[PDB]
Amino acid sequence: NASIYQEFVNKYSLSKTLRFELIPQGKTLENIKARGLILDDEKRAKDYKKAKQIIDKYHQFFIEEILSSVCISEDLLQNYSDVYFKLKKSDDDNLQKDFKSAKDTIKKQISEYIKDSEKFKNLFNQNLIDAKKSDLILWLKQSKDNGIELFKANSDITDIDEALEIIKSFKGWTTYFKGFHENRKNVYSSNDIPTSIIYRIVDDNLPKFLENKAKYESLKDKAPEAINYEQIKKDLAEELTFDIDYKTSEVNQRVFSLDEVFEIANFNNYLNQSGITKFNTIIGGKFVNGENTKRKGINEYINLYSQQINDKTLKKYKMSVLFKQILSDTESKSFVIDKLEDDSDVVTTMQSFYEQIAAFKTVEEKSIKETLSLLFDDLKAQKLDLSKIYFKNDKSLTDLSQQVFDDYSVIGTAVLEYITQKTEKAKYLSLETIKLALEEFNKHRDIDKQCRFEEILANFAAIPMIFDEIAQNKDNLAQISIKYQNQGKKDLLQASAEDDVKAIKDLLDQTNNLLHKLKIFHISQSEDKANILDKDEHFYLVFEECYFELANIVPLYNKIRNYITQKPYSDEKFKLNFENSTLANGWDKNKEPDNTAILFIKDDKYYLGVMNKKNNKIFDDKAIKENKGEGYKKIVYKLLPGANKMLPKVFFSAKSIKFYNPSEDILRIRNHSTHTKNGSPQKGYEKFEFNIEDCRKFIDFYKQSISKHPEWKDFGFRFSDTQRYNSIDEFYREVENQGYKLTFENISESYIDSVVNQGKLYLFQIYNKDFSAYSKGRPNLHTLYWKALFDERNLQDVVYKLNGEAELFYRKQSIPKKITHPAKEAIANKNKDNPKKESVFEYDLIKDKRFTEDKFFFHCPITINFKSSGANKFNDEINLLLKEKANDVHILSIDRGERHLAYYTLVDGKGNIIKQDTFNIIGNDRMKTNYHDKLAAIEKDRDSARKDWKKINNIKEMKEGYLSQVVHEIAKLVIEYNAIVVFQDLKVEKQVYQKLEKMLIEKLNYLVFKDNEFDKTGGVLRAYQLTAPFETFKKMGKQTGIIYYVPAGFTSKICPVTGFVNQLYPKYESVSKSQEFFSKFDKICYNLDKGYFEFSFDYKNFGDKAAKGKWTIASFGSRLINFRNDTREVYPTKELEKLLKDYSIEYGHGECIKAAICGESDKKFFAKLTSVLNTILQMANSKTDYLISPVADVNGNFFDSRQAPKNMPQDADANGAYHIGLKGLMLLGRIKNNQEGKKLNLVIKNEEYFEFVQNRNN
DNA sequence: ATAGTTCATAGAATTACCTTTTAATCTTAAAGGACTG
DNA sequence: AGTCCTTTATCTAAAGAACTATGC
Ligand SMILES: [Mg+2]
Ligand SMILES: [Mg+2]
Ligand SMILES: [Mg+2]
Repeated sequence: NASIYQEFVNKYSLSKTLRFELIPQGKTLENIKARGLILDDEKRAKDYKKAKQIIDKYHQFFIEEILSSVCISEDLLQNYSDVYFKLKKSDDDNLQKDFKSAKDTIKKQISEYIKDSEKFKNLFNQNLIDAKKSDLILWLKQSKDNGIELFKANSDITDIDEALEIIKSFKGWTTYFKGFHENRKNVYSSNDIPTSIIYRIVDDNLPKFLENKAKYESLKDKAPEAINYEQIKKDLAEELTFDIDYKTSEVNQRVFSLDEVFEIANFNNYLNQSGITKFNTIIGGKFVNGENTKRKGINEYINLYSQQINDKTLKKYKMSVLFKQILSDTESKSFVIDKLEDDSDVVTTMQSFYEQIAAFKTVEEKSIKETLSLLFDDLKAQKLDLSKIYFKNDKSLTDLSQQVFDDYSVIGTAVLEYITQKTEKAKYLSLETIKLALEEFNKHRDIDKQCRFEEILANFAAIPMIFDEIAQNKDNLAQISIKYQNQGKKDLLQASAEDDVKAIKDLLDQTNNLLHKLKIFHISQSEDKANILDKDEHFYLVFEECYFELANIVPLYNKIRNYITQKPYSDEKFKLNFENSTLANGWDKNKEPDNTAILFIKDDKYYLGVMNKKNNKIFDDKAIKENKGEGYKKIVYKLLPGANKMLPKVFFSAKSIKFYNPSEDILRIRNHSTHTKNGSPQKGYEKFEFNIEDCRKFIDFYKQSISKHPEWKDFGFRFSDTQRYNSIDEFYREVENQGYKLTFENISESYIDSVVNQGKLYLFQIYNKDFSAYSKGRPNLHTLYWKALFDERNLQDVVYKLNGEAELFYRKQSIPKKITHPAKEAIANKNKDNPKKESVFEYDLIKDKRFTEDKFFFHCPITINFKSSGANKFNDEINLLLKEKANDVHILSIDRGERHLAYYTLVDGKGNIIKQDTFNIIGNDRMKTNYHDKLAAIEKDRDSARKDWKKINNIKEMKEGYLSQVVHEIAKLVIEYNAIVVFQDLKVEKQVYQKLEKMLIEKLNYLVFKDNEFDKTGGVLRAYQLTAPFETFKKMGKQTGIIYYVPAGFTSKICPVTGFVNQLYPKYESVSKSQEFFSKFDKICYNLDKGYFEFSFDYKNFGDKAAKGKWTIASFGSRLINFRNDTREVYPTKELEKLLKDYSIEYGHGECIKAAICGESDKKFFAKLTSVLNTILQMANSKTDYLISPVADVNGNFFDSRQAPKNMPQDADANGAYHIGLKGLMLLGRIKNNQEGKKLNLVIKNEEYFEFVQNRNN
């Protein structure tokens, strides 16, 4: 009963962070509030955000200027380009080395250029914000003297002066920014990483540019007239203006030709965000206020011309936009709507609009309602001149048809063949041509099904009622406006306002719809002075006045939509520093005065004390010595981190180098770094080849120095024989493994009490619900990990290790405290499976109680498997174990279907189903829960409410919850049955399946069973590790640890015993084709003994080349068919008896029917016979559900899911999972025969799958 | 009867709101820089 | 010497109802 995974324990390390609540103890909270630390930290969090925004501005300016200045050699770009296109069609090593060379040369030029700048030197050091005496202060000051306002765009920072005060507010807090500076270093890093502007230029934007150039030349080749050069030279002249032509070095500013912008040297104009925006606008165009139609870009011209000549080939030439430059926060060249700030904007602007509509009067001094009703009544009457009023020939006309005639092309076809009874598309079509066209249309076609002009006119005559429909909603809207007219509330986007919001939208929607109905008449002012059409001038006068008034909808609709759908602003939590910028940076004893955070253990409870900055020596040696007592157990923490950095730093430092006294030999080894393979040499020195003797000499010097070190001796290092080391990193591993020690000092309760009472110490209990006195149940895994940190059994040989850089947070009360359930009153139980109908409690229950009050929080990082390195070649070790233990492994295959979120079959090595069940139901013996219904309801809620401007909440969390249950079920199955897990290779449902794969991988990184013993496999100290860390969905491939991924092909409709799958798919087309189809069968004969017909064939002989194999299918069994009279039960053998008797084909003696079948010439015969064959071939029969097989097995048995053995699929879903598991079986066999040193092949092909699945029982 | 299609479909842009995955840095004690005593 | 605040050291690795069509 021992798991085959028993040895897969303590395999590799990983980092985790545990989260707890901090409960202030004693007079701590009152002292905190007495010094105002919390509010100060809120202020500091906002000020910190602002400071990062200012520094970010400085970064942006620097990037812009330095990239403007950069000029890449045209020869470099040309070289890169030639190698880059040669790489297409050829993988030569010479080509990849040359490409690496060119790319790296360009990268080096840029990198060196920005590194040499004056402003880069001071970018990440303290001189930026707190000059010892700042470049930031200087730049801000110049920007003020130059009268240029940087912070105009954002609300939080008013002006430059405020930025000065904010920067100076961090006078002594530069270290507080170190992490941030790291992030900013990633912006300029010369390493190969996506966060670098060098990477963004060379890896991202250069290939995209060269691709756009290729597509452009090719576009001029295939479609020269596709793009209108004069037009883009006019519209985009602004974005086509460049200072320098890098091809000619000419420095004069002018608009460039598209030929010039795609000059390779002119790529030097697209480096920074300004050039990127220009280029991307040349591609995408822009909107301009005061222009009716948008200014077209290249891609628009390509699309339009491709649709003009009806050639989708041009699609391949659509150009890609350049990615943004990093950090750049820049304005768009296209028009940007203004924003409504709060609810008062919404209600007041809406009211203003609808009242402006109500009060407006035309030239004729009639209301818009009366005016439109008059115009459309006169139009219904035929009083107006139909030749002088026109519909826009665009989509609006189509929508008119579909609105009245239910078919969109009716009008367009009608005029189209009206002309027939080289015609280019007109912009407008007069109502005359319409009327005549659809009249002739009704004359040329069946009368009863026809479409009349009076229906159009009746639609336009019915339009005016929409105003009446709008009035009532307008007044109740007035009520809502009374509700929301408050100036700064901004709570209209709270979910609680849903109803209201919907109402608002409804109103707008109505009006919006109205506008579009009238849009068909409106004549946009797009300027073409060629032809002005003669029109009824009065009709269009009053109309265009009304429509111009109603067109104010679209800005209003956009502004309201953009405000309402915003994500609500919730304060969330902020970092508590307790006046210390290095608060939780490290737990080491020697760093206590600096980091001021200390851990205690009292009784079975844990505590975090934070020393007040003023008195940080509260716990120094003297104080622990004279306060030694039985109150609290203080943790003393010793760590030697980054040995590869720490040892040279300490031993070769200017301070102590004389003390450690390294020989000139060791100095040499260090200078040329001969002790390392790829280590960094000392600056100014040349890296020299690795020498094992130098390595071991350096290791000996390290041992001597450690034993000479005043402090580090205390670690009690036990080092391997230095001759055993083949590389310095094995020594460093032993150093870091043993350089971590946790011991405790006992401190009197009276001293702790006095030092908290004095406000010198801030004491918190580290708490989660498992530390309550009432908690009798299994604790959270994170509670077990936390406790394991300080456990003796862990301290003797450390697996759980405490990390520095913890953080503390404060979360304000988010929700008003509401007592949902008063005490002593019975509460209805939600689970219908619950034996207990209701429950009563002695105490109150408050919904979301934790959010009803302010709270303190502790995020503590830890390292698991501290003494193991990271995962390396994990799949190979898994596969070794599985090959060794192949006899015992089960296959747990998981499929997804319409009926189940996840369905699984457990199978053995022989193909027998041990277990088959659904993951829909999760529960104990007492209760159970079905998540399928709940998930369905979620998916409905999304799509429905999405059109209500209603907030969707926590659907992904609701899915991941369920999944978090099923990963536990799977883990249990896997350990219990020595199983590997097999998934199908891989819209929303699919995403749930993928999320299950990812969360299962992560679960199996570190697998602890709560009931297992602390020191035994599966327990806290010995956790199964059955997968490596998740990387990315693409990188899952075919195997992640004990999880494998197989193609899903042909797992649905296939016989479990014979592996038969229907590839015939016969359809009736003609008598000739039917005779040809039935002639190709080998033998169609009747079995007297068995009592059914038999069709024997070879898939080779039929149309599709892919199919193969000999088969004999039988008419045996029942079948189910659905039809519009419900479903009925058909017996194809009897049906065939009827058909053959009707045509006097004699099957009674068991003769062969093929020739007879092919001899008939009647359509009904072959139609019905092909139908019978089709129903026979139908394995999946669903009542309006079971699986059946037309192929007999060795025993002459036909598989029937309705009555089937335990080890066979009992339904179709289980059949799909079962075949997933059969592909898993193939994988197991390959794993079993895999040889050492040879790569394992996990790709399954349909041929291999069909051969295996057909021959396993045959 | 009955036997099949549609409730319009789709492309190229721009703006806005919302959402997601993915990829980087760190999860440190102690030397150094200044200054004070 | 004592302190506070900042900078430093640098390995390993590889659907369902309605409409359309007569094919029943
Ligand atoms: Mg430049
Ligand atoms: Mg529990
Ligand atoms: Mg809940």
